[PDB]
Amino acid sequence: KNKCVNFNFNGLTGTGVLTESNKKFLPFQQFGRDIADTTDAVRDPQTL
Amino acid sequence: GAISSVLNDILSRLDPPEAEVQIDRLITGRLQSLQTYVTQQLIRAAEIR
Amino acid sequence: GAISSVLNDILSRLDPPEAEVQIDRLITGRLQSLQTYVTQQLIRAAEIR
Amino acid sequence: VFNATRFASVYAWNRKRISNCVADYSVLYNSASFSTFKCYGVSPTKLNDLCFTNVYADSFVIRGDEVRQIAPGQTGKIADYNYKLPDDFTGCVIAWN
Amino acid sequence: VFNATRFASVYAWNRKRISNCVADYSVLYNSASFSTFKCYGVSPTKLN
Ligand SMILES: *[C@@H]1O[C@H](CO)[C@@H](O)[C@H](O)[C@H]1NC(C)=O
Ligand SMILES: *[C@@H]1O[C@H](CO)[C@@H](O)[C@H](O)[C@H]1NC(C)=O
Repeated sequence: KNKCVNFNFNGLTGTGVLTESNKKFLPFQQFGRDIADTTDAVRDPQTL
Repeated sequence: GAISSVLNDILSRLDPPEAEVQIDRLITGRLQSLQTYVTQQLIRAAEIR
Repeated sequence: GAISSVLNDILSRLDPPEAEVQIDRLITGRLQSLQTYVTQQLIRAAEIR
Repeated sequence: VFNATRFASVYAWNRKRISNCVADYSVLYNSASFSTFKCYGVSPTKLNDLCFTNVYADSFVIRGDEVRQIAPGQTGKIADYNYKLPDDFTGCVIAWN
Repeated sequence: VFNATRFASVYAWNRKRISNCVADYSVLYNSASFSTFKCYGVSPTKLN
């Protein structure tokens, strides 16, 4: 966390700094998107 | 016109020779997206000036 | 660059996946024509303003 | 799915769901089986790097000369009538003798 | 045209002019004849 990494999370390839988000996702909600529609946040498939 | 907007998605799906065809569509569209912005900004700057 | 400039001609000849390739040639040329028009109109209006 | 003894006919085709498992497609190239393998939508080599959510393999049997007429947008006595593929469909073509 | 007994050689090829008639191309899909059938210029199903 808190470091720039090139990551692939549940078949989603991206590069960014991973930080713990205070937003509350619904159980089905996984991949979040910003105004630009680029991925804002994801959910760890191993330990949710 | 490309399959997907994400570059990391196209690079993860199509062949390197195949991805260059669809990436060519995004860049050309993003150039026109940037050219349209710069063109307006150059024109809006003349309005501000 | 398309086989014809009529949409009804391309849709009635090539496949729907094949027509999108030729329709991409029309719209790209029609966007560049419309963006150039809007570019001039913004510049011509600056002369009028 | 691939190695099954007798597939369902192309007239009535069985839909085999693939979910909650680990799909390694390098096994296809490890031992020689499939004669004709081509992926229109993705890369055969990147199938292991990037993975897919819901995999549905439709098995059937068709005449040999129609392997070239089965593809998105292609036509034929099968594609136009019995079993058709979407024009925007992304997938792979798997065939063997 | 299609089911003619003997075509001309490719050296001197026959030019068959088809006009003033009704062409139903669904017959080609009715009985299997052509081994390789593809249309580069237009769609084969849109021929009718
Ligand atoms: C495995 O996955 C499950 C469910 O996502 C998770 O609860 C568990 O912590 C993961 N790790 C192990 C070793 O089970
Ligand atoms: C199918 O399974 C049999 C029995 O395990 C094996 O002998 C054969 O090599 C397999 N063939 C293919 C195409 O995987």
